[PDB]
Amino acid sequence: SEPFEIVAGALGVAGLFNNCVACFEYVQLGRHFGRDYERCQLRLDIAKVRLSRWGEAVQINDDPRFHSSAPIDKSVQLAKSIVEEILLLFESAQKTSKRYELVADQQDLVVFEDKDMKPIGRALHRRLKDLVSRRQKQTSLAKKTAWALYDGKSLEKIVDQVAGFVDELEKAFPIEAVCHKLAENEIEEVEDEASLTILKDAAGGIDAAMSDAAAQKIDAIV
Amino acid sequence: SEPFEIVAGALGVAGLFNNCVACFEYVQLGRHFGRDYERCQLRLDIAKVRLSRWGEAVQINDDPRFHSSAPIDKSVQLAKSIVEEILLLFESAQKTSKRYELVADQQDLVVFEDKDMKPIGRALHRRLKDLVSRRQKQTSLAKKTAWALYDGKSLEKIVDQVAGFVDELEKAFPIEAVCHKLAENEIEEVEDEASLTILKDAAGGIDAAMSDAAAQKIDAIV
Ligand SMILES: [Cl-]
Ligand SMILES: [Cl-]
Ligand SMILES: [Cl-]
Ligand SMILES: [Cl-]
Repeated sequence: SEPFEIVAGALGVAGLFNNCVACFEYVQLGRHFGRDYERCQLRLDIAKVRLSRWGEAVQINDDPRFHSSAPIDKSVQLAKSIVEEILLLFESAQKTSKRYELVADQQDLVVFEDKDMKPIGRALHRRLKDLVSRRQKQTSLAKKTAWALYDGKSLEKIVDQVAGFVDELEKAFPIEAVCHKLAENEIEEVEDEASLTILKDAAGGIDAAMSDAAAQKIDAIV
Repeated sequence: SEPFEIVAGALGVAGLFNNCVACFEYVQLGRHFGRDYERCQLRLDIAKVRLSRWGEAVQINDDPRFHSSAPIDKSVQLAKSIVEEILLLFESAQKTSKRYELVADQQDLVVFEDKDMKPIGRALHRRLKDLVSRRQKQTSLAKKTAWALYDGKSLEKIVDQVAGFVDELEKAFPIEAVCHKLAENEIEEVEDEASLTILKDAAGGIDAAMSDAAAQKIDAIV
């Protein structure tokens, strides 16, 4: 119910955006994900990075238009609506999850911890988390509470909708080139093909810029 | 907008539900729908009927569990969550519609009126509206404001999710037999094959009870 409270407040785009990004931190994945755990965790991580990349490109913390409750500029009004919609998406996912916990038995309520990931997925996950931590202006934000995604549909919906919403966000601002360069910089630290191939597969359908940067880099060996 | 403010209140399942049903009333469809206008309108109508049928079956206005702000029975808690989620869905739809109006040309913003409907579609639409109007508790609710669906995906989202949520609603309550008898009563005034054919097509995928009730009628005269 926290995302709902945030949307009910008087934040500008920047405050709403920073709450969107922080929403990703304490989502857990149910044991149901099985062997798809790593890719699904990374698709969540990628959706987050995508959001962080836009904020960076648009200089969210330095553009005064993003700091008012009532923006005038159409692009910024669009951005505000989109970022509110992302929060509503997390709110609704938390509701679905709550309905599941109400009816399920203890066996179906087991979740993965970060240590459960394969070593390569684990390492990409750390790299993707740290990358947005650098970008994210430091937390005034109150801590959020942990909750779990228990089925694939729920995760797909977040990851797919966030990605579409960032597409809309990028469309509204003159940041086409900046975002592609940023995607290139994000990936300069991963050298081995194994990690690049896992990244490109998880980025499929949700981050064309990361997918292109990874596909181009795998040729710097093959 | 309004749906968010409704969810932010202190209503019980009954108040929230009645607001869900009232949300359908002032949805407009943009001229984009073309030949598909009639069917898409009826699919919205059917999702509304679907919702009203559950309320009638469960005696939404008479069962006092549906009046508490903090219900105790798990099934009623489930119902409250779903009904809140339907309101959130309408609120996102309105946000998407506002983003469209902010950027669209004047010609892109023309909407159908009910009188633009072809005769058999028109008649079926009056019928479905009349049916839920007499089911619905006399409105003390404040009047909501008109807004438009400008593309098919926005409409499909509402129709598919509401149908899916009424499924979850029906599972939470011992009302299997009741909803079937109710679906039969809805269709026994419409007699012509041409109307039942168009009705059944529109009900496909979203209301199986109505689909069968229309199927037994067309088979009775063929
Ligand atoms: Cl702010
Ligand atoms: Cl502004
Ligand atoms: Cl879930
Ligand atoms: Cl109530």
